[PDB]
Amino acid sequence: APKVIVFISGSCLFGAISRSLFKKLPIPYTVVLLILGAILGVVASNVPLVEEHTRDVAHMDPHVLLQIFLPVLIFESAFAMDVHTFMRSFSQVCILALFGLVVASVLTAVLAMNLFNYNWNFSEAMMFGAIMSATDPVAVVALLKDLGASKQLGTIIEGESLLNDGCAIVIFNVFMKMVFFPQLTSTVGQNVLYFLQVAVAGPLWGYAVAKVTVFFLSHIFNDALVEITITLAATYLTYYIGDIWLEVSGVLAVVVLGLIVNAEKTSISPEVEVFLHRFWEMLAYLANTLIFMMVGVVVTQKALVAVDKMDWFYLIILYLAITIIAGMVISLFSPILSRIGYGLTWRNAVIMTWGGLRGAVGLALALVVENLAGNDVIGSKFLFHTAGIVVLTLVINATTIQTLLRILGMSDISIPKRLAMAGAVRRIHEGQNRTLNMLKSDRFLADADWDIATAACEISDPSPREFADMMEEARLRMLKAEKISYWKQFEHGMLAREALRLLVQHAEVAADEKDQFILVDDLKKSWQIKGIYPWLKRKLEDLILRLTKALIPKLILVVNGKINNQLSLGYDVGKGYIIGEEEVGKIIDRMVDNKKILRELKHISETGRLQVVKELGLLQREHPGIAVSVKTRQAIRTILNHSRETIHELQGAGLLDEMEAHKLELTVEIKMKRLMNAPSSIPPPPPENLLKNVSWLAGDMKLIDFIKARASLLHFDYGEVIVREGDESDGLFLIVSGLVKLYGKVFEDYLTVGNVIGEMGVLTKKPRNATVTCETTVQVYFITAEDMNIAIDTFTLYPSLEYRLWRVVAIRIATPLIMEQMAFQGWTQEKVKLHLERGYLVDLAESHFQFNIDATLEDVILINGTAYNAHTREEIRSPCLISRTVHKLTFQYTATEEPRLFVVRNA
Amino acid sequence: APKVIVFISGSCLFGAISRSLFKKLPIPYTVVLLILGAILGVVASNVPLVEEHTRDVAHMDPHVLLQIFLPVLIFESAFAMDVHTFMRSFSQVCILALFGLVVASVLTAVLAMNLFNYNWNFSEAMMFGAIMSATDPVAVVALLKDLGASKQLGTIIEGESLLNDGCAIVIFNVFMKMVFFPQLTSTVGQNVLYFLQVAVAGPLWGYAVAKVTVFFLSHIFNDALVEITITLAATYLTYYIGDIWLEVSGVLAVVVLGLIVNAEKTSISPEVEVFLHRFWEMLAYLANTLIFMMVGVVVTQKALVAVDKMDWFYLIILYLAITIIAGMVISLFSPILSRIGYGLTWRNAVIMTWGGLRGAVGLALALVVENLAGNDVIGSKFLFHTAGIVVLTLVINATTIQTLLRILGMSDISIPKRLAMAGAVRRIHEGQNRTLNMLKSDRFLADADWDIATAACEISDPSPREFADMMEEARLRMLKAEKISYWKQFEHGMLAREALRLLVQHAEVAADEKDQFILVDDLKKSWQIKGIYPWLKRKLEDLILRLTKALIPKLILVVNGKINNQLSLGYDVGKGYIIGEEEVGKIIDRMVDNKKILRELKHISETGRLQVVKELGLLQREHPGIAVSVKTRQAIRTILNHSRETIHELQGAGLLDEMEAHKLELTVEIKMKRLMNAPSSIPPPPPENLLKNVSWLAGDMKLIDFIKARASLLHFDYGEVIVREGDESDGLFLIVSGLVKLYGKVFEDYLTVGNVIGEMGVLTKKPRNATVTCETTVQVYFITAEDMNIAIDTFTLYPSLEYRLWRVVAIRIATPLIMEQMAFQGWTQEKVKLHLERGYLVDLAESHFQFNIDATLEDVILINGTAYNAHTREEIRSPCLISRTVHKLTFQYTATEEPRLFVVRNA
Repeated sequence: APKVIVFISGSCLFGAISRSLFKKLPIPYTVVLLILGAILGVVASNVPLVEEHTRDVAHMDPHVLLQIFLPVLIFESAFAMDVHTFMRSFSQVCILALFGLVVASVLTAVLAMNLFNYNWNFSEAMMFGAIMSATDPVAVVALLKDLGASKQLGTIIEGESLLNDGCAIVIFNVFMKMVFFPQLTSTVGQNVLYFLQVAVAGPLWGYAVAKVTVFFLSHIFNDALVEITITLAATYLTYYIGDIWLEVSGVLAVVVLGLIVNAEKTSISPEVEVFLHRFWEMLAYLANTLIFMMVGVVVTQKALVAVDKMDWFYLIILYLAITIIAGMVISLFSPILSRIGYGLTWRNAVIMTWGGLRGAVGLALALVVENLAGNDVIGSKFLFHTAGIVVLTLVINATTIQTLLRILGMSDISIPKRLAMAGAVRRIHEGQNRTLNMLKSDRFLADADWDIATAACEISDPSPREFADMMEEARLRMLKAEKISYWKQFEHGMLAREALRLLVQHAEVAADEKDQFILVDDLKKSWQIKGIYPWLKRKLEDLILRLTKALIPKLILVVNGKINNQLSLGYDVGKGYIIGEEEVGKIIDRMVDNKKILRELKHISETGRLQVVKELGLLQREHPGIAVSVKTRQAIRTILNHSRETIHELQGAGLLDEMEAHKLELTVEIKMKRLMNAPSSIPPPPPENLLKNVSWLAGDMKLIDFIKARASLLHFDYGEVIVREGDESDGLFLIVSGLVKLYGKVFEDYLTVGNVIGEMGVLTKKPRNATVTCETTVQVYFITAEDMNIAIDTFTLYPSLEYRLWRVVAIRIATPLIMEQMAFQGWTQEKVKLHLERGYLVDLAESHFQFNIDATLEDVILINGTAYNAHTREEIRSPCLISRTVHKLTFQYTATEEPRLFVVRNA
Repeated sequence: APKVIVFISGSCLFGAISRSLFKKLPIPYTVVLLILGAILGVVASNVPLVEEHTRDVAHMDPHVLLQIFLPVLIFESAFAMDVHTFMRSFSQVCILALFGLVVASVLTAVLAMNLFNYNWNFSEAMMFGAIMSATDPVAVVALLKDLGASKQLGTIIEGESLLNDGCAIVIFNVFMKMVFFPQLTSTVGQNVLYFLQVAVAGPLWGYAVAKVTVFFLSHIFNDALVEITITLAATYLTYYIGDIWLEVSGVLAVVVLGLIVNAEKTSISPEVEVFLHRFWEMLAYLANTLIFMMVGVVVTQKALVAVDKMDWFYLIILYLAITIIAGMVISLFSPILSRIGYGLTWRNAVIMTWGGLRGAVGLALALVVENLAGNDVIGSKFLFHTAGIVVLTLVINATTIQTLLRILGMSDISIPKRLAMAGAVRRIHEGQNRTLNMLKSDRFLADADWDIATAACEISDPSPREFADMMEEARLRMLKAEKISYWKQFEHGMLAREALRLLVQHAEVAADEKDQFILVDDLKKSWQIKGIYPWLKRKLEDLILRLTKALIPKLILVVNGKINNQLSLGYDVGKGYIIGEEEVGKIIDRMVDNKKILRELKHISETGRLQVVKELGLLQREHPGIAVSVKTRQAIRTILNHSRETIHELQGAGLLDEMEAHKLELTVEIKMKRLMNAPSSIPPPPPENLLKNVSWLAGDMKLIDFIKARASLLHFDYGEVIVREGDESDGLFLIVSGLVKLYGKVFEDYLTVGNVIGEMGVLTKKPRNATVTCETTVQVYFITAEDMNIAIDTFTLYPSLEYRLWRVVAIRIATPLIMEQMAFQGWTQEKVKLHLERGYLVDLAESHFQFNIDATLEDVILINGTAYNAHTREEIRSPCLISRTVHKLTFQYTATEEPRLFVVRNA
């Protein structure tokens, strides 16, 4: 009877002990596992009882490693990394990893044939070279996360290592079949059919199974067990069919399935995702520790008997050669990746050629060769060299990668993240100190030992020359302010993960730029990359065997989704840059003191803002329906994010527990899941629908009837001028289609479909502010001024039309004042807009044209009329913010400027 | 070659389909699984290919069910329930479940022997009864959670079902060995040794393994993989040794191990706990669905061939009989456990005798008997009757339990939980509406389709007669106010889960009481329980083979922990009642309008408060060191809870992401884990340690030296009077040991160690306010008033001694004023104290004896002196809260009452 319980339980215990002991040291814990296996091998060789309890797991069948261990390791490597970043980098990852592995394998094989004194064939040498080009990603990314360096390097290394592992597995299988089973014959047609099966139909089978699984899982809400069991059964069935089809080369199907499933954010709830990740992590951890123990035992028992000093010399030579050829291939193929438009730096390449740590895939393949060789010495040589190379890499490269990162300067921390962390932990410490001072004076806790409490309230704490000086300080100021603004926008819930990554990466790239602060052309490449052949295919299918007829409309949906996935990123990037520039425009005046410097800074910032807003406007013009769809998605996403923030704030006030927190977060996540299933092609609304969607027109059917019965459609062509400066306010416009340029006294702005021009001209009855000119063929809605006066005099409800118009223009006027006057550390544009939305407009007629100032209200803004105060005879003219010290506001009644105040109350 | 892939994959798919389809219906989804298995059995009987793909899993070895399925089901039943409540109910759960199951098994066996026409022995009948007396907890607790009834009933049902399952497994094993393997002989000594092995040494082995595992896991921080793998390997090794020892009756060891491990909140991380729970949930789910499929197949193929109408008649009779005998045994044994003190009600007794749903344990045992019987008809009869009873229970009892719950009136919701949910969802809706109004006027999102957004912002929405009328309304007001106050105290983070449960359960019990609102003795039974054997054992060991000498000090630690586990609950319960009573007393005055009624209510509430505070003080006097330890634990726990609340509030302001949220929450949880490992016996600190721990003395070593150089230690016996009303303030006291009663003009309070008497009489130099009398022999620290004046004149730093004394007495004075004036819905006592900690005493000598009023400061309290205002000639006398409308504060300089103001600002 085989005995396996003691070995596996002892391996679990040894893995735990070695994991805990060597966490602080930079050397990985797996070399300790190999050492323990070696000691156990000596003991089992010299003691028969330990041999009886060791040999059943130490020398297993090679099909255990080929059919159980290796698929688990490779699938966990695929399943434990980000998928969207891999998709964004695959165009270079594929070519780099595949051709680098091919050249490295061929060079190592040639070195084995011509330098090693063993009379090895070409197939044995190619098996040898495929074994020793198979890196380990998890150790490298653990080191990178521990050192806190850039994550783009981490995901690039992860993708390169996964492709290396897959190609090495395929090449090893192909040459093992030739070396150990020579009865099988090969022809050119059979070889090309085998390549077509392995490289094309395998991943296609995995893709199909993953798609069917995700389609089935979408129909299931709030069921973790069903999702977990269905995902695991689909994984097993994919592996099983691919296995009985392609032997060891059928791992690409489950690799593709893992990549597809890991990218799911709607059909699979986050708790299911974290359970599946921990499940596969534990399985791969067990396989790793078992493999290292048995390779230690077998190396000690068999390999070290038949080695000489020449084998050690060959080991050192091979260790030098693999690093040299890796550096050679990366240096040779770096210019080719540079010419394609997505290159890599020099420091990143230096880290890349050094972080090639070998792992358990090569050790498993060497164990397979050792089992299959039998009494031949080739298996012993394979195991000796593979174990030596693994030990040398884990001993040298793992310790020197942190040294190289420190020397090369990639270990620095980003300033906004450090500032946010420091502010959070200092706020935590101040709150804890306040709690301590509260507790020390308690009537009941007046007898405790306060030394323990004071020790336990501690956090882990995670001339033209001067002109050039101020201009470089201003450049640094814009860089850091843009960085913190983009971070705040992401934290509020505006920017997406990909959009935030692109924005901060471009900011880091452009920090060293001196000609321009932020180039609009890179952002243009970010959003103006549509028009790709999917769009032409969609047009062709629109202008265009019964199953083919049924399948034709089903590609329209998928190509619409493909266009949407890029339009959303482009819109997010452009909107984030616009909001960041608008936020930095306010704080840059207070801190920059040189008049000419701030003049040219404002000039370049303004012109960049006009270019990005114009480009976004024409981009919306080009693709209407997908634009409407992504705008709706963004609106509902922001609504859900603010609901989540409301839940968190209610938790922070001590009014709701984690049970109800999960209960309401589940409803929010369900709403998000049903949102992501919405159609991605909403047709553009008719102009009457947009007229019914005006902010100060909704809620009153008779108002919309009155407006639509007496409004006019006006069409304008290129270059037309609708209104000019100083003209009498003829009426209120509404841009319902096209782009329009509003410029004059000397500001500029570009307005699009859905905006209203002339609210202030109709309400306050002053002439036009600036000249409005044409850009495209614009259709607008026209309502005359006398029309609007009649409409104002008609409706007199509690939310009257005049009140709504004045509230809209009041928030519009008061947002810059509130933002500029209280631009503290943490006052963003959206926070100011929401705070003003919490306010209301005060009618002073009911208060006998007088107003008091309390302490509960936060802001009081004078927007129309002139404010007076008998106390010290204060006089304030609109538009201005009322000072905190004025306590009485008296107003006069005059027909030219009615007194209108906008106040904000607190909770 | 056996074929098992199609059957298991189809069972997974069928379980998913039946789970999703029958979620809304109250009938469980497992009857659909049995129906599908029956159809598959018919098809496989009539088609040879389906039989070939079915018979390998449909007819498995009985050792698969005995060694794999049943341990998994029983361990998951043990592992998936709260354990602390199981200890709190075990004293009745053990006797009720064990004796009820024994009587039910014997009655069912007698019914099988005498009524069924099958000539069955006594051992076969007892096997029958043990099979039919094994219930199922998961279905009934799912129904109870869906209907939202009380959770104590669910806990009782879970424990009763787990004991039923364990002892039914034991009885079935014992009688199966006699029925099917009669070569084994039995004697009295062998039987009693077998009982000693099964019932005593098995659970002891499980307890020992669980304790060693928890001790090993305590030494590992921030390692999920090591904890998960070590816990799972310990579970397997416990099961394996208990299995090879006691066959099927060795499941009690893993049941005990699961119960112990489920209690771990420090050594095992919450993420590890949720992973392990989901893991065992999935394993038990697979076992359940597989069992139901094979029981359907085998019932159709074999059982339904040898069944007549008499068998159906016997099935109905047995279904009536099992329910009748369950009701009979619960009604007979209800008075016995009612006389012990902890009884059960009538409605709960009616409900719990109906929720005896049979499940997969009895089905697995019937399948085992079917496999072992062979060609005999006894196995077919067992399977037929067990399947029929399972079907009848799942069809009748599961549908009628919700009807009985609705009729009996326990489906109601608690008022504070409903109010909290309603407030939270309405705040969410208001925030979403504000976000919608913000988005509809955006310059960029002015083209989206707003119907989708407006539809998607929706929440799931989860005469003496009149005198008696007002008194009953006042009783309802106290009940609701106490309930909401206890809930708020729990949510903030002082009340423990057990303490909150006890408090709300006693409130619900006492809601119908008319003699008293809350009985003090019912809580004395909650804190005064430690007059038991552990205290005397600790005393004996204190006043008291080398391993025995080393083990003697190690029982002191465990008995100290056992005392602490009850002292903490008592302190939490008493403190929660005290705080809730204070809050309701501060809030009941504005609500009640009858003067005599509120006078009597205040009198009775005050008397209750004095009794509970006196009892708590004497309890602290009884056990000093454990009391100091629990007070320190409570202080650090409150500090950590407020740090967690700070993290949540920072997230709710949109300044921190989930990654950094988990990063800092991990540090907080690590600090909590290292706090829970602290010693549970801190010796009482010396009196000088208390003298150096005063709130207005810390931070200045010279101050403590000056005080200690001229302080006096005063001893008093029972009945002594230290100060009386109207006496000149001789000095400042400090109670350093004992209890003291401060009563007079007509309030009354009880003070203990660590409190200071006479701060106001020294600071303001007015005579004493109330007479201070003695309760126990008190040691106090006395400092003369002249020495205090000298110390005041000596130290003149920025945080001067006079400033600290005035700040302490200022917060003490101003807490009731703020907590009474503006006690809205959501302002608790700790909230007022924490808000007041942010304030400061403002200095008017620097400000030329005049003070302005800002619009950002929240509270301004006049505490010393008289406040004046030339505007409208306002005059306010201390102590009073400054009205919101007063804008100017001017003060005069007079030696009798120096003007001291306490102001509060915001962030």
